[PDB]
Amino acid sequence: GSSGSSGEGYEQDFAVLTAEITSKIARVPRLPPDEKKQMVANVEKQLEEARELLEQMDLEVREIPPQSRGMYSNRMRSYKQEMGKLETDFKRSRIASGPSSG
Repeated sequence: GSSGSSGEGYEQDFAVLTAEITSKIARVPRLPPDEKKQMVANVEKQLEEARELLEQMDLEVREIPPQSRGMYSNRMRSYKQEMGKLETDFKRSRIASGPSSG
């Protein structure tokens, strides 16, 4: 026998997600109608998947002490900002019907 798994962390994951997402979001307007359709959906998942994070992270940072909360807070604000934006830039990318200059 030889199996197991134990890895903690949220920001990291999320960060990766948001990133991987943002990128894909920037690719949405640069993807075909064959990969876009799915992509526009693939982001919908990675998004919601990160949505819960902000919830868990916030639902956690709460219990966190004022001696550790450090950074987490300054970040919490950042994430949210981005996250919410991701929900926008995402739709502002799938609304691209080609090159769409401007």
